[PDB]
Amino acid sequence: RARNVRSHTGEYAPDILVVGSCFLDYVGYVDHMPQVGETMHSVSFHKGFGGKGANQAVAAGRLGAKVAMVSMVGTDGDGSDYIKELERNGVDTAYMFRTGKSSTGLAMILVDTKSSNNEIVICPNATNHFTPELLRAQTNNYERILHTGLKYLICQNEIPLPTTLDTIKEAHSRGVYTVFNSAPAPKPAEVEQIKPFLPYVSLFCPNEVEATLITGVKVTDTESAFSAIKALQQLGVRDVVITLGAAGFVLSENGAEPVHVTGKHVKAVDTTGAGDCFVGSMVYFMSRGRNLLEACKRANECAAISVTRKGTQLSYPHPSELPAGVM
Amino acid sequence: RARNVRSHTGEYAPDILVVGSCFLDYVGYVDHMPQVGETMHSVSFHKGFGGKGANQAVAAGRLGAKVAMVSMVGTDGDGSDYIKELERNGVDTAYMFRTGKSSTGLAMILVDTKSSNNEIVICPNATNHFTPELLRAQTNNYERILHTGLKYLICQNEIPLPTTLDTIKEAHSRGVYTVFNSAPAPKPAEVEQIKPFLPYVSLFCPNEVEATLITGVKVTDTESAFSAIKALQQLGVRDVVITLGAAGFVLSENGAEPVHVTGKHVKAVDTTGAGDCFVGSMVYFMSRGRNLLEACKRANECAAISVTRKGTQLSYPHPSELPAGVM
Ligand SMILES: Nc1ncnc2c1ncn2[C@@H]1O[C@H](COP(=O)(O)OP(=O)(O)CP(=O)(O)O)[C@@H](O)[C@H]1O
Ligand SMILES: Nc1ncnc2c1ncn2[C@@H]1O[C@H](COP(=O)(O)OP(=O)(O)CP(=O)(O)O)[C@@H](O)[C@H]1O
Ligand SMILES: [Cl-]
Ligand SMILES: [Cl-]
Ligand SMILES: [Cl-]
Ligand SMILES: [Cl-]
Ligand SMILES: [Cl-]
Ligand SMILES: [Cl-]
Ligand SMILES: [Cl-]
Ligand code: NA
Ligand code: NA
Ligand code: NA
Ligand code: NA
Ligand code: NA
Ligand code: NA
Repeated sequence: RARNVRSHTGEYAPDILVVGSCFLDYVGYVDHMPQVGETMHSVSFHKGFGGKGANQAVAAGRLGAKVAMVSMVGTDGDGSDYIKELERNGVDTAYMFRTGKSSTGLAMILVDTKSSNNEIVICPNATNHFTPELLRAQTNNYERILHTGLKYLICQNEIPLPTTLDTIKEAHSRGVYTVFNSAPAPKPAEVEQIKPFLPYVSLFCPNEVEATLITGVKVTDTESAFSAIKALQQLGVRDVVITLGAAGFVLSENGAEPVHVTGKHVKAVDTTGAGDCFVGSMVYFMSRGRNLLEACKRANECAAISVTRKGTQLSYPHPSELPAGVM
Repeated sequence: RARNVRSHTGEYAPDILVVGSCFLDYVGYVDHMPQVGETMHSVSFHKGFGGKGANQAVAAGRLGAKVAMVSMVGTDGDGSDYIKELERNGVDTAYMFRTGKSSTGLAMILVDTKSSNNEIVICPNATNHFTPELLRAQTNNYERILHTGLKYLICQNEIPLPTTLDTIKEAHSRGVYTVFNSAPAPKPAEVEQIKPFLPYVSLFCPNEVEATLITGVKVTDTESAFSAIKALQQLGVRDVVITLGAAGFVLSENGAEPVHVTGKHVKAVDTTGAGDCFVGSMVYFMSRGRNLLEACKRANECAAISVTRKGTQLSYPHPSELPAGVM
């Protein structure tokens, strides 16, 4: 067994539960993108640990969060590598499910360094089998993973949507603070199904695009983002945060006047996974007892630091690396 | 340890040694090839076990060969998966090397079923570090892997060329029968380095293109294949076999009059890895004491069965599938 084991006495039960995606990133660096029919060699290759779910759990885990990952991987070596990597990043793996019928989810990523361009084929694989019915069957209808002591749920939109919406509803009904990062951007049919579950979303935390698609409010800047915030309170979301890249974020705690905090000024070398860093860091700081604005201010600093280095999860800070006054 | 362990006496020492490549094949099925900058999902995914070295060892292992794979893979789960798969296909893994500094070799393969076009990026990864110096350091200057019992070495051209050439020379100097399948096709500077090593090759087994590049004879058919055989005997190769796809193969055993045997008449579904199947089968049948012609007739039948099914190693025959008199 690679995975963690629960106690009979609930003594390692987490503060934060992440129900979402784990994907291996197969990154081939190419002199050119291949044309139809082409066989070519990479110049280099890098194996990474991705999926927005795992990225968020690892951002929190790296700052010391009592965080557990709930997901589906293979019985393959990739799954075993992911389970150990989560543990080395401070994430509990007791509720990582494994199937012998599917490979671990992965992204096949080609990077042209010269052109900086990317081609990506997502192969969710085992992730496609991470259904509400399997989740229920393995957790006694959510009782094994939604203990009384559970403070936060984080979901994204990189597993089957019904698993995301049913988990958010069940966690909200038990008084868990539910965080939903609607990434990648929901398609029109996904928006129709999300909208009725927004009353169960304690914190909705999209980027500009994702806010635009859910609200119909075109978000390009602060003023429009404040409109999108009001629209999401109307759809029944208690707390709203919208990230704005280098422009930082806007938020509203329980319908109080919006706030803009701008981005940190930093030399951005590689922004990959910055948003996942922001979300996981934000929830970590709220679990330590920070209010939403104090949490998001520090999450903004953590994400700024991540964009100064390559590596997605490898660019997420540990507490010893942070400048004084972040932790 | 997933890998086999050699015994103090060497009671499980192999008849056939394969020194070559192990690549995982990561196959993403797509509705269209990705354009520069595109992120898409696959319609389907398949993980296969490839690399010409491993393909040739597994063709032999599936028929019951006492074969051992010498290669480099990662300490990653993909390396552990390959080592187990080799064992399940009757290949000894005691001299599989593992590096913590590189991933397991792999091919990232995109297949558009509709257009039936491919895009392939080959990531040799750990294979690029499988050097003569590393091999000598790990095997006491080849003593550990070239024991007196050893009858056959098979090499290809899918690992650093100096590793392939030095292994052939050392094996042939010990009275091992050396088999060299110069695939993939040698580049002009690789042809120049190979030619002085041909006197140390017992059996050169190219396809038409490879025979063309090595000899300067334009090989397109039986007649020109026969010319290429003479040119190879002049460069000091003892036994030559040239495979001709659907037109079967030509050979000469040690300067004797060359022989043409045509292709089996079969419904070709997927020819992928047929050549590897032919080469591995051929050497198994010679280890059973068939002469070159008898071994190649049986290999031709094995490769013909393989072209009737998809899946590369999954299409290689077991002994129950072979007509009477082949085994
Ligand atoms: N150039 C930059 N400078 C400072 N902070 C940045 C930044 N880019 C991103 N951030 C920080 O990261 C947070 C999320 O930004 P964004 O949503 O662009 O991430 P992302 O993960 O979508 C980038 P990518 O599209 O490459 O994956 C921002 O709210 C901000 O805190
Ligand atoms: N269409 C066909 N019909 C019958 N036998 C065939 C065949 N194609 C290949 N073979 C068998 O396989 C041997 C090697 O064929 P070839 O060298 O084309 O395989 P290959 O692995 O290079 C095909 P691919 O280019 O798809 O990887 C032949 O000598 C023959 O025994
Ligand atoms: Cl496990
Ligand atoms: Cl990583
Ligand atoms: Cl799969
Ligand atoms: Cl790190
Ligand atoms: Cl091992
Ligand atoms: Cl396979
Ligand atoms: Cl590598
Ligand atoms: Na920790
Ligand atoms: Na932790
Ligand atoms: Na980064
Ligand atoms: Na066997
Ligand atoms: Na065997
Ligand atoms: Na086949």
